Amino acid sequence: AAQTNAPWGLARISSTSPGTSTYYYDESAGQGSCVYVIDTGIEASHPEFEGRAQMVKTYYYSSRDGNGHGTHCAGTVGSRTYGVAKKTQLFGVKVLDDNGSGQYSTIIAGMDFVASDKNNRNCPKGVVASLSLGGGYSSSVNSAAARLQSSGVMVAVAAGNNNADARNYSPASEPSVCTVGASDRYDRRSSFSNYGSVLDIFGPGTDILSTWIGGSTRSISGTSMATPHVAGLAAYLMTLGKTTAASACRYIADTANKGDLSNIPFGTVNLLAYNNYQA
Ligand SMILES: [Ca+2]
Ligand SMILES: [Ca+2]
Repeated sequence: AAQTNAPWGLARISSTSPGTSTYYYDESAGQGSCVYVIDTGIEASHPEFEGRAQMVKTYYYSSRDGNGHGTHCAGTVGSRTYGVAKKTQLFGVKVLDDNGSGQYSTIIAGMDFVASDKNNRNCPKGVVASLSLGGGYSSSVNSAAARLQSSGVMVAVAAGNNNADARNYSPASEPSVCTVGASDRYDRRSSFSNYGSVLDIFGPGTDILSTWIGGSTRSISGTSMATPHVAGLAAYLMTLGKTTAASACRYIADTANKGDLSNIPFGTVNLLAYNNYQA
């Protein structure tokens, strides 16, 4: 399958080189995988989800995404037009309020929820969790992300938007999950992207077009936007049987575009998520 005039990020993850416009992907497109988007929620009604998205848990008064962040992330994972894994099943877990903020306890609860809830779902190709969120280092938040990973969920988490070492941010600093830095369309590290040794992989993070609340779309920047590319790429590659939840992060790093990024500090991986698709 080839999506012409795709969002630059989708084109980037299916190309060895920047500046392409077509997203090339196996037509399986993450069919049979599940991705939990642990965020502000998902406007499941958005036509771009094609009925493949549903809210499964909220920790606030409504399951409704009143922010747009979660819908944007979910769109990058598996919307028809803006998603890496265009046939994956999306599950919204609303751990962030409609201002996009969430208590650590709530975020931990959402990770514990996914670890259990996946046992109730039909995800024959495996389960991914996209955590486009974070704050200061928390051993309990890292431990929660480690548990979700250990339960057999491919956990992708944002490195963070601090232009600092991800070691001081959670769950970014949890070694066992897939910590995702952001790149721009010119193969630069995104100016805001966290770095450091704990980063596993970069994904497109700057000026990422995706779904938004009210059935709309918008372009926003963040390691929050890079994370769902990797989460979507994990769902995609697990559907193809190329990797498992336990090994997807390592597989994505092993199969990444190596050395394509600029402004990569010494000790940070120079690896950009890449689907290695050959028609
Ligand atoms: Ca290259
Ligand atoms: Ca890691």
